Amino acid sequence: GSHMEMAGDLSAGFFMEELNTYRQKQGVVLKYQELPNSGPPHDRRFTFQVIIDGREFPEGEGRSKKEAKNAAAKLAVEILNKEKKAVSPLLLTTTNSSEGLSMGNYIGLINRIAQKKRLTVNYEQCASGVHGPEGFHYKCKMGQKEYSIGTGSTKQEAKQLAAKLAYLQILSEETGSGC
Repeated sequence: GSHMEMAGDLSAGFFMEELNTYRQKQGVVLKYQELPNSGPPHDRRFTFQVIIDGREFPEGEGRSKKEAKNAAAKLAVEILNKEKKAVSPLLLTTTNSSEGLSMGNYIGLINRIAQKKRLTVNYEQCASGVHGPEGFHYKCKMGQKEYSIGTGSTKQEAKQLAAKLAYLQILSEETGSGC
């Protein structure tokens, strides 16, 4: 950790004025402590201590000189430097995140279960516009042996229900083991 041999401030700071910089970007607080000469092995080195916010307890040594204040302030920067590694699992467990609502389409997922459990997926339709107030009759087949024929009030109400009819049918289709 030794390096500078010309540091030692006497007006303002130095690596501290730098440390004091990012600490303001995180909204933390610089709290310096001091426990000089404590090494039992007659090693009267300088063991300083310094926190960043109010929950950590980092520290370092540099002997009796700037190396102490610099080591304490220097190693503090090495803190944010690190912590950049991921430590949480994969996805989070929040009950919100993006909007759920699952898929909103339907004619699309029907073609999905088709190639999934290999089946047929097509849609035909015969609008019943005889007098007018009559309605719209649609016809569609899905599965491998079922004709999802469906009728709707509007050409659009039909299509969506067209899938729903067969789609909700594959769910009810308990046949698919080999008979």
